[PDB]
Amino acid sequence: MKFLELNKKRHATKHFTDKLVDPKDVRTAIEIATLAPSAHNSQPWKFVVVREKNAELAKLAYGSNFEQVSSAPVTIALFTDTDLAKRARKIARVGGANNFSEEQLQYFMKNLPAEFARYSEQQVSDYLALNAGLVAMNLVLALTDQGIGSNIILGFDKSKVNEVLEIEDRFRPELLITVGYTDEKLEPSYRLPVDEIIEKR
Amino acid sequence: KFLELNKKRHATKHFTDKLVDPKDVRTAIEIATLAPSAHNSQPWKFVVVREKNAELAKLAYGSNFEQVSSAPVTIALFTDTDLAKRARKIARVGGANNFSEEQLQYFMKNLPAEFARYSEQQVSDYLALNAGLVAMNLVLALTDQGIGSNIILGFDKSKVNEVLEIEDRFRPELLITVGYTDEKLEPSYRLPVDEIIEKR
Ligand SMILES: Cc1cc2nc3c(=O)[nH]c(=O)nc-3n(C[C@H](O)[C@H](O)[C@H](O)COP(=O)(O)O)c2cc1C
Ligand SMILES: Cc1cc2nc3c(=O)[nH]c(=O)nc-3n(C[C@H](O)[C@H](O)[C@H](O)COP(=O)(O)O)c2cc1C
Repeated sequence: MKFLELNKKRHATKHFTDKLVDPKDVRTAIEIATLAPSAHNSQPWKFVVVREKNAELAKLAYGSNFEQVSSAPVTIALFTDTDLAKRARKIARVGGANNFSEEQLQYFMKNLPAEFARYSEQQVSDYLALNAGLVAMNLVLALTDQGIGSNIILGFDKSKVNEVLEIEDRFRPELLITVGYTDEKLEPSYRLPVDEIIEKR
Repeated sequence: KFLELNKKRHATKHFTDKLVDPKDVRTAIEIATLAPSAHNSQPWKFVVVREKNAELAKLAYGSNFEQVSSAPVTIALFTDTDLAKRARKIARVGGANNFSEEQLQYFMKNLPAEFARYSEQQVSDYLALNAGLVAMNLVLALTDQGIGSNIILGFDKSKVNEVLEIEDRFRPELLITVGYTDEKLEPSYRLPVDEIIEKR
């Protein structure tokens, strides 16, 4: 019904008008987006709202991503926390006894980190990438709900992003999300027929 | 009213006996896959488990065992580890009816070439992220239909293909239990927004 309607108006936006994007709207969209579930409720994410370093950042984008990042009034660099033990502890420290029982606090302070310590490098890397996908989706929908266009960009030079945006190396860049109002009518892109991608077991 | 939809999505762990209509599951999946994906590669497979649940449940760790046993449906979400094959599938199925000359060549030639250059980790991260995008959309789609869900990462990935009889080309990403909920759930904790935002 109404969620279908939201989805039909989300498009990959590549050309933006000059209309200003209100930081109150960006903050709201991000606050809705983080209601997203995450494995362990680890919420291992950091949103870097770029309004000043856009031209610099754009030099890291490949092909036509260069023009998208240069023009977009806002780009949100989505980072994930590669120190999953510190991320669990952060949740315990910030939430505290006002949000958590003693059992829950021990879990985030000690149990969970002990679990994370036994993850392979691929397990960690997949975990962060997956949780970034969950929240990135919620974010673009939240923007769309406010009438704001966006595009998720993976074609950029991840190795320079921390340096350019002055973010601790503990955080790795996952995605750039350009944010702005759209200067062109767009058509829905192709999706496989649903019965093509469903299996019954 | 997206804020409101989000506020009614919860991690649901105990379900009522109300049946889950296969039509609703199909519809939620159809909406979910409106999700964007990198390159529009849409590298997903949704395995709707209605008959093999008890056996699937043995692969799920700790408290997840009971969720997978109890849920009237679990959707096992797989990604396509053969991305060149996925690109060419899109081109085959979509065809001339959906794609221009240039678009067809992009999916049959250019895209598989790009995929060939990715490291093993890059490929793993690509499938994981795309799974997260669509899993989020599925879970909201279900919510919008009054249906509860929980995403489960705590399961034995090495045995899911054998148990569910799914070709090894596809790798299990997540189990998503689906059913109507039997308890008042309160929202779980989220960090204050100004704690997860930097300005640059
Ligand atoms: C990727 C992911 C993996 C999850 N894995 C499990 C799990 O294995 N066992 C479980 O009981 N819940 C699992 N969940 C549920 C989370 O604990 C839950 O979504 C989180 O605590 C946030 O609370 P909320 O969903 O009510 O907002 C998982 C959720 C996500 C998104
Ligand atoms: C994970 C992901 C990565 C993407 N990377 C790029 C990119 O590198 N460059 C670009 O121009 N668009 C990028 N996009 C846009 C995709 O091409 C687009 O989302 C996809 O074709 C689906 O189209 P739609 O969102 O309009 O439905 C990306 C989208 C996703 C979700």
